[PDB]
Formats: sequence, structure tokens, C-alpha cells
Amino acid sequence: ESKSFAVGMFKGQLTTDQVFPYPSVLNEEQTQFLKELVEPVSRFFEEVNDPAKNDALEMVEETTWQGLKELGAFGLQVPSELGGVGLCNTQYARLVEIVGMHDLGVGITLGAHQSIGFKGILLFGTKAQKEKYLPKLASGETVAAFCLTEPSSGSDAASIRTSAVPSPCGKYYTLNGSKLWISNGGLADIFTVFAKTPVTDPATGAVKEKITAFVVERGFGGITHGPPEKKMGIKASNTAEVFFDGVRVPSENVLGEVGSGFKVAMHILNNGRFGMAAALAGTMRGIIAKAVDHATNRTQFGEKIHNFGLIQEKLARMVMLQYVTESMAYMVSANMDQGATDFQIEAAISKIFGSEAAWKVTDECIQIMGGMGFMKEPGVERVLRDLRIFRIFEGTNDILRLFVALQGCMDKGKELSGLGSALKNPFGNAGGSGLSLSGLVHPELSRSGELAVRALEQFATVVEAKLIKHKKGIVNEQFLLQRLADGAIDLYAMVVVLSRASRSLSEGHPTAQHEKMLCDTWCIEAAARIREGMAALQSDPWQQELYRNFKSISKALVERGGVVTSNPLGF
Amino acid sequence: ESKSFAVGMFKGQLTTDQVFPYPSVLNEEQTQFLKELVEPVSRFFEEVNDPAKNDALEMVEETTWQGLKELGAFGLQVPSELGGVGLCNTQYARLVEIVGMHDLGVGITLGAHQSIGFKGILLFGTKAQKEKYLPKLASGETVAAFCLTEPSSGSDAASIRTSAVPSPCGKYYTLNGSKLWISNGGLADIFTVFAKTPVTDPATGAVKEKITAFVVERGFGGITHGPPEKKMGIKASNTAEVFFDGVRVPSENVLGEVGSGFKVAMHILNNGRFGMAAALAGTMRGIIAKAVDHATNRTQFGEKIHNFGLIQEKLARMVMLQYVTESMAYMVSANMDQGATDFQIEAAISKIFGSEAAWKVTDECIQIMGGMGFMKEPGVERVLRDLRIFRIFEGTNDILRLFVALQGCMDKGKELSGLGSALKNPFGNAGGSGLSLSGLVHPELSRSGELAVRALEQFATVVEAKLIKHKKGIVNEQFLLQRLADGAIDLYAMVVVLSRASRSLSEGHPTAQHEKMLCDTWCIEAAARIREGMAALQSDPWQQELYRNFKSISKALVERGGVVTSNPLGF
Ligand SMILES: Cc1cc2nc3c(=O)[nH]c(=O)nc-3n(C[C@H](O)[C@H](O)[C@H](O)COP(=O)(O)OP(=O)(O)OC[C@H]3O[C@@H](n4cnc5c(N)ncnc54)[C@H](O)[C@@H]3O)c2cc1C
Ligand SMILES: Cc1cc2nc3c(=O)[nH]c(=O)nc-3n(C[C@H](O)[C@H](O)[C@H](O)COP(=O)(O)OP(=O)(O)OC[C@H]3O[C@@H](n4cnc5c(N)ncnc54)[C@H](O)[C@@H]3O)c2cc1C
Repeated sequence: ESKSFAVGMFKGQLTTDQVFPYPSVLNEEQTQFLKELVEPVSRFFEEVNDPAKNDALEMVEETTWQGLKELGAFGLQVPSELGGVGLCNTQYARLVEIVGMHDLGVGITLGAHQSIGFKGILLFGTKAQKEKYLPKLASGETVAAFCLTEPSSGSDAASIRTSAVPSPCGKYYTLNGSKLWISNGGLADIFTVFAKTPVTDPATGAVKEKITAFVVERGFGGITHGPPEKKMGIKASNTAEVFFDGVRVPSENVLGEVGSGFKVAMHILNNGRFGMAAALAGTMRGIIAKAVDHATNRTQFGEKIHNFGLIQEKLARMVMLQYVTESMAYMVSANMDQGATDFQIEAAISKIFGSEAAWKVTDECIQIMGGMGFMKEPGVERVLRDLRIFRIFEGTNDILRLFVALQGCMDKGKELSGLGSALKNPFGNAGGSGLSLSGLVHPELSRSGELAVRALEQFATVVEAKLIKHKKGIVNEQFLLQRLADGAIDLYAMVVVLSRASRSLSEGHPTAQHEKMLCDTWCIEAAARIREGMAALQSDPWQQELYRNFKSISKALVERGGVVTSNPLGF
Repeated sequence: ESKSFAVGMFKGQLTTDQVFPYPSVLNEEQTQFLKELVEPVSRFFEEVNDPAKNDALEMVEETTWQGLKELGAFGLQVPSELGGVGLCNTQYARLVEIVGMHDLGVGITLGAHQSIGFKGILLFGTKAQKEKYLPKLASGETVAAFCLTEPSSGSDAASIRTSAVPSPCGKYYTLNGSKLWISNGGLADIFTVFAKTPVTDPATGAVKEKITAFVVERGFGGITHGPPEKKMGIKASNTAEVFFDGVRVPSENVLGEVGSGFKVAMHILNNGRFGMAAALAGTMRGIIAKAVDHATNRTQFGEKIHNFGLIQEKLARMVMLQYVTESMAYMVSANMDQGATDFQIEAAISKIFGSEAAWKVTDECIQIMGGMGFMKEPGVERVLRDLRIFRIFEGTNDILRLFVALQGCMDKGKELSGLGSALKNPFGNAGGSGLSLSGLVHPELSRSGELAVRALEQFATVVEAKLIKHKKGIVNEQFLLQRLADGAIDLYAMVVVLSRASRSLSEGHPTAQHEKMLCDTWCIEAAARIREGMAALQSDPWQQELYRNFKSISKALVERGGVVTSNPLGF
């Protein structure tokens, strides 16, 4: 049985192995080594990098770029014996939180390189591939890029058109295609490329086109790139089209198994996903400091504005979002470091949650700052511009919601359809829930623990009813799936903060009473959202009218090409 | 008694004079004259103005600027006999919807000039002031600016420090101060300036400092400005500090009455406010066309994406927001044109609603577009950058919510405190709601009309209970006031669309059944938000715990200077 909390909750089970107690993974030497890196990495971003300059120049300044290579920042998770820093996922999370606090354009360049660009070599490379490629990737002598998206294919990776055709000898493949919006596409010398190949069925020999992943060197020939694309934010990161024209790729440069490229791509994206939430937890930490500074020092209506309830509630909401996001990021990284094999729903939740949280936190920082927040000099508007893409790339949040909902439903649907389905033998065959977090949550958080268990039961009841009603047709019920994904996001958020705050209380940390407050305040409102949301799905007699009207209104818009009504004057 | 719907709803009354039937104000000649302007103004924005170029140059191109003057666009509401186009508020709304659809940087420059910059001359000018100043304002030979904000004072206008001191003869005032973030500050030759003056009490002679408004000419001497400030969006608009150093202002340049400058400022802002919603209804119309075009033509997962429910719901929500905003804008403009004196709550609602709606619509257009939406070339990201300021200037939306809530409570609180308060004479003194929209809403919208009446009753019940509980101390209950303002916004939104769609049904317009659908879909969810929101205020036993925790969490953040917790590792 799965050890995933998210898998269990869709079945009405409390599977807590990967949640409680809040995981601690580093040994004493790993902790001290990480401390000795945090200091120089922080100083580098404080004293050498200039995020406003990189945004103005639409590139990373050369002194910063070379300094990052010397710091080891292009190879943080590459083993030391292969030229890297040798960090585990939790150690990586700690350093990317520094990068995300300071410069998301630098962060995307380093993440595109190592979180996804060569990550497939770390996960699937042969010994020969690792030894050949990793040392120069880790030094930054060869930058990497993840080459999946094409003009025709973004969310639907299975539809890619770039092709790789084997030679008669089988010594190489000829690769033809183009890729779109590739981070580092104009800088990279190593590309992880996904392309359709003919794959021979091992039993019958029948040939079917399937995706295969390849390690491609720019020096193989036939590779060019377009100019840097101009964009709203993360302007220091390079984004370019990459063109492959008759590229000879050696057969030993297949990454993983021929015809398993889709799984390779998905595993790379899943594996890298926690780093987003970690970086964005850092973004939020720096933004909250700026908002608090402003509210501490601005007088209006005769008081400093932190004395006004509207500002107090904005600040409290911002820190709860940062705390949830940070807690999710380090939970997933710890699960990975502890050998979890089923964390993909939790990782997707962390990416949706953290990207939307950082957006909302930075938008409210602008609001607290007033007119100043819209100005260029304070730098907050630059962060807001940078953040908009994080809801779109590495999986749009809309598609990730559908993934969360359907992946969570999958095992429950398997169980339900197992019911019945045995043949009947007529010839004489002889043959509350009890759920509780007591003993896992700290006693001072018992009430919020009970809110989480009740919300889990409400959620699982709706999941079951909807799978019985829709069966395999649930895949087409998108209004429903988005609402189930939101319930799942809030439920995981509740248990992550219950777990972290409980450990803080048990260990007597100085901030434990504050963390208990963050947790209870989060849980009261998250439990209300799950209660109201699940009632709308199950017992609301107007919900189906809303769904029919969303479809009818959208159809009317598409027929017209835009708004159907004129203004009230009619012209 | 007030004819305002918003005033009535806080008292549990249905005051419908300014709502039903949806107002029609233009006579046949005004309609034809407006049609003859819509065509050349639209062509000018389609064929002459280039919004991407003005954003790149951080100014309005000279050919566009001169063309706008020749079009009459600097004087749209100035009477023809004073050199303007002579439009009423509804006619103005129609043309600013064109500007807002095409270029919000141009829109803010023209609005800062005429919606607020010289608007006080139209509202309060003497005959001599109007004849002297309006002709060159209307031609654009003299650009105007509204000079209220200072480094110390934004939301709290009463706290301004710029001073104007009368001469011994009383022939002039000497003006000293500085103003911050003034739209057109570096371009204007006419400034509406708010400054503190000594004001003599007419009965006793005692002198008190109060604000006075002045018409100030750049040529009076002593006026300089700072360089254009760089900002996230509306980059074509000029924003500059304005400095007043020993400026001699003739006494006949007082605008309105000495010591009534705060009221003048507030009346100017209130009077101009509907133009924001009108412009932003146009912004949303153009953005919805772009989103619909994208969803019509993008194939993913084997279908055009408008076939997927997630996209259908996003599109349907976007058009409902555009329709509500547009309907509010033309309702308020019509009320003004029909001589309403009490429309300030409705105008503030329209500004909060329309600015937040346009932000949300444009953010979702980016999401529908995927990666393309983050790129510069499509132009959507530029619109999103432009829109962020509209939640802040002309009154921050947070302060406008407090205004809506407290202004609505004011007459109800007056009524309640009248209860009792008569002396008792012990010596022998002898001496459902019924509310319905039936007959006002169209019969096909009767159910949504009943939802609105029930929501009004729920709202008014809470307003009464909270005024009894808090009395004059309600001014300090900001968490509550923000939630009451949200209820008021949704209630006005419901009645505005019920009124517009009812007229469409009664008149048999071709889009009436579609409008009925927009209205019912809006009303079902708005009624649910008011039901749940009012229950949280009245009958929820955890609401007070949330409020206490928002204050405690914010206090802990201010004490620390930022997030209190470390990350889970503790360093
Ligand atoms: C700055 C930048 C950097 C990038 N870096 C890289 C990189 O390094 N490597 C890489 O390979 N790619 C990269 N990308 C591409 C990025 O991952 C894609 O933009 C993303 O996957 C979305 O694809 P799309 O833009 O084609 O949108 P589409 O997939 O066409 O989606 C359009 C919209 O429809 C929705 N949608 C799609 N299908 C469905 C469905 N079945 N049901 C409901 N809704 C649906 C989507 O959520 C979205 O809202 C980058 C993009 C940008 C902008
Ligand atoms: C591009 C631009 C153009 C502008 N154009 C002009 C112009 O032409 N003329 C002009 O006069 N001004 C103009 N302004 C100034 C603008 O109106 C002010 O920025 C606005 O009034 C807010 O004031 P502030 O920035 O001082 O914020 P503050 O008033 O200091 O507010 C800071 C924050 O605290 C909140 N807040 C304040 N008081 C309270 C309270 N009592 N309770 C709860 N919350 C509170 C606010 O809502 C905000 O979130 C412009 C500004 C910009 C950025």
C-alpha cells in the first residue's frame, strides 16, 4: 500500500508515514556543511549580484555569472566525485530559498540548468553518461536546457512532433524539429531533447511512434537557436527557440529506454518540482520583510499603519501563506531524501500552492506600500513581474489541478470497480470512521487536528460519490475536478502545518506558540473552505445550473469572438 | 429621504429610484452626436496611437499627442461655448471606454487632465474662472494636474502640509510646499492645488488651519517639477513631484470657499470616479476578445481548448466581471446626468469592483494564453502592468471599502441612536419584511430578484446588530468593515445586473436571453457569498478568534521585522 498521505486521503484513509512527525533528514556533518555554504551563497547575493541590473540588461551580468560558476552553483546536486557540491534535496532546498529570496531570474537560469536541464542524467544516466557529462555541467562549462515544448505542444507533451529516426546500422539517430521557449536555449551546450522515435514491440515487432529522451551536444552539428525572447519578467533568464536540423545523435546518447521518453520527462519535472516551492518560500520571506518595514514606519491618519486592522490581516495572511509553502517544500524534499517513491501529488500541490501564494503575497505587498509599490525603485514590481510565469511553466497550474484530482481518484476508482465484477456461481458456493490524529498531533493542536480529520472525511465522501456517479467519465468533469483539487490542496496544507507546528511544540522551540497560532488560524479557514466546497459539490441544487451556464456562456462568447453584449447604449 | 440604493440597503430598505428601470438618459440628438464621435475616436486609436510604442518610450508620441488635441479629447465635458465637446457623463463614459480598451497610459493622461485636474473648475468655478481657464484646457494648450498627495499624505488628505498664507491686503496668498506622484506634474500649466490656510471663524474670529483649493498657473512663478518617475505600468503617463516655492496666488484663484478645500477635493474625486469603471469595462472588452481568440484557435490534447471546462469557466467568469463593471459605470453616469445628489457609495463600489475585475480578467487572459501570455509581443502583460495602479490611486481600494461601510452605516446609526434619548416625563404623559422586487425585475428574473432581496435582508440584519454592539466604536472594527463593504459590493452588483438584464428582456433585445444567463449565474454565486459572509459575521463562533489572531500574528511580525520562524532547519 502507498505511503502517500495524498493517495490515502482520496480513499478516506489517514496515511501519515510521510507527514508525521515533521521529518528531519540531515546528519550532523550534512548540517555543518550546509551552514558553511549558506554563508558564502548569501554574501554573494547580497554583495555581488544585482537583481535590478540583471533585469535591466536582460541577462546575468558577467561577473555574477562567473562568480556563480566558482561558487559551485551550477552543480549543487552533482556528487562530489563527479565535480559537484554533493547536496541532497533538503540541502538544495535551503540554498534555492536564498536564490529565490534575491533573484528569480538567476534562479530560473540555475534551475533550468540543473533542476530539469541535466536532471535526467542524474536520474537515468548510465555510468558512462554520468562520467562523460556531469563534470562540465557541474562547473558550468556546459550549460544545460530541457527541450520539451514546441509550437504545437506545451501541456500535451504526448503530441510533440520533433522526430528522431534510427540509422540502418543503429549507430545513431537523425533528429529534426524545433523547440519553443527553452530556458537557456541560447546558452546551452547540452540539451535533454524529447523526440518521437519508431519503437519495435519486443513480442510482435510491430512499430509504433513513442517519445524517447536524448542527451544532445551542441557540437554534434545542425543545432541553432533564435534570439532571446522578450518577456514580462525573469528578464535575466535566456528564453529561446532551439532548432534541430539533421542532427546526428549517437545511439549511446539515448537517456533511459527507447520509447520511455514521456516517463523520463515526467519524472524529471516531478523530481525538480519541490525546488519551486523552496525558492518561492524565500521570495515570500524577503517580500514580507519589505511589507513589514513599510507598515512599521509609515504614519497615516495619525498612527503607524501596522496599527490598523486591514494591514494586520494582510500581513497575517501573507505569513501564513509563506509558512505553508515553506513547510510543504521541505516536507517533499525530506520525503524524497528518505526514499519515498510516491510523492507526485504532494509535489504538484506544493508547486500550485507556492506559485499562487507568492503571487498573492507580492501583490499584497504592493497594496500595503501604496503608490510606492507601483514604482520601479523599490523593486517589488520587478518581483511581481518575475512571479507571473511560475503559475505556467513546469506544468500550468490548471493542468496540475487536473493531475492532482485524477491521480488521487485513480486508486479509489480501482477499488470501487473491483466491487462486483467477479462472476456469480449459482451452483452452490458455500464460502464513525475511527480516524484520529490523536498521538500524532501535539495535544495543544488537538482541535485543529480534529478539523483536519473531519475535512478529510467530507472530502473522501464526495470523491467516492462522484466516482460512483461518473466512473471513467470523471476525466471529462473539469469543473468538478478543479474543485476537488482545491480541496486536496487545502487538506495537504492543513496536515503539513499541523505536523510542523506539532514538532515545534514537542521540541519546545522558541517560536512554537507563534507556530501554533499560524496553524490554528490556517486550519480554521481551510476547514471552512473544504466544508463549503464539498457541500457545493454534493448537496447544492444550483451547482449543476452553474456548470451548464459556464458552458453556455463560453459557447456564446466563442460564437461571437468576444463579449456578446454591446454597452448599454447599443453602439 | 435619500434616493440612493446603497444608502437604503444598509437600513434594510429597497430604494430603487436610481436603479430600476435601467436608466436611459440621452435624447435623439445626443445619441447621433455621440455616434459621430465614436467613429473618429475609434479610428484614431486603431490607426494613429500605438500603445506599445508609448510604453516603450515612456511618453505619448508627439503625433498622437497633437492628434488628441485636434480630436477635442482634452475637453470632452467642457461646454461648447467654452471651447469643449460639450458631452454629458454618459457620453463621456462611452468615449473613455474606447480609450481604456486601447491605451490606459493615454487614458490616465487624459483623465488626470480632465476627470480630476481641472474638474474642480467645472464643478466650483465662478463664471470668471470658467471663461478665463476652460478654453485653453479644452484645447490642450494648457494641461492640468490634480495636486493633492504629498510625501507625508496620501490616503489621509486632511494631513497635508503644503501651506498658503494670505497677504496683509488679502490680494494674494503665498504658497509653499511639495506634491508627490502627480500625474501630468511635469506637463501641466494649470494645477488644482490643495493647501492649508488660516480660516477665520465668521462668528468669533478664531483662526483654524483648514484646507483650501486653488487654481494655480505655472506662470505665477516659483513652480518647478522633478523628472518623470519610472514605474511598472502606465509608462506613457507623466508622474512627477511638483514644487511650490514662494508662489504668489491671486485671491480670486481660490476655488470654491476658503476652508472648504477638503470637500472640493472629495467632490472632484467622487465626480470623476465613474470614468474609471467605464474605461476598465473597455479594457476588459478588448482583453476578453484576445482570450476568446486564443481559446478558439489553440489545439491541445486533440481539441480546441474552448472545449475544456476549465477554459469555459474562466471565460464565463471574465465576461460576467466585464458586464457587472460596465453596467455599474453607466448606471452611475446616468444617475449623475439625471441630477442625483447621493451616488458616492455607488461610485466607490464601481471603482473598487471595476479595478479588481480588470486585474482578475487580464490575469486570467494570461493564464489562458499559457507561455505566450507572459511574452512581450502579445501586449497582454503590458495591460496587466498598467492595471495594477488602478487599485491604488483615486483612493486605495482598502480605504474605499472603509468609506463604503462607514458611509452606509451612518444613517442607520443615526436612526438607532435616536431611539430613546428623549427625556422621560414621569408626571403624567398621556400621548416578514414585505420587501419585493416584483414588478421591477422582469418576470423571467423573479428568482434572482428574490435572491437579491433575501441577501439585502441578511446584510441589513448584520449592519443593525453590529451598530448596536459597537456604536461609534464601529469605526475601529476594520476586519468587520472590510467584510461589510464586500457584502455591499456584491449586493449593488446583483441589483445592477438584475436591472440591466430586466430592461433587455422587457425591450426584447437580441442578447436578452444571454444577459438573463449572465445575471442568474452572477446572482447565484453573489447571494452565496453574502449568505456565507453574513453568517461568519453574526453566528460563527470562530470569527472572533480569527480577528484576535490576525492582530497577534501581525504584532509578532512587526516586533521581528519580518517572518518570525526560520525555515525547518533553523538556520
Ligand atoms: C519564460 C518561459 C520559459 C520556459 N521554459 C521552458 C523550458 O526550459 N523548457 C520547456 O520544455 N518549456 C519551457 N517553457 C514552456 C512552458 O512549459 C509552456 O508554456 C507550458 O507547458 C504551457 O504550454 P503552452 O504555453 O503551450 O499552453 P497550452 O498547453 O496550449 O495551454 C493553454 C491553456 O489551456 C489550458 N489547457 C491545456 N490543455 C487543457 C486541457 N486538456 N484541459 C483544460 N485546460 C487545458 C492550459 O492550462 C492553459 O491555461 C517556458 C515558457 C516560458 C514562457
Ligand atoms: C502612478 C501614480 C499616479 C498618481 N497620480 C496622482 C495625481 O495625479 N494626483 C494626486 O494627488 N496623487 C496621485 N497619486 C498618489 C496616490 O493617490 C496615492 O498613492 C494614494 O492616495 C495612496 O496614498 P499613499 O501612497 O501615500 O499610501 P498610504 O495612504 O500611506 O497607504 C498605505 C497603505 O495603508 C493603507 N491605509 C492607509 N490608511 C489606512 C487606515 N486608516 N486604515 C487602514 N488602512 C489604511 C492604504 O490602503 C495602503 O494600503 C499617484 C500615484 C501613483 C503611483
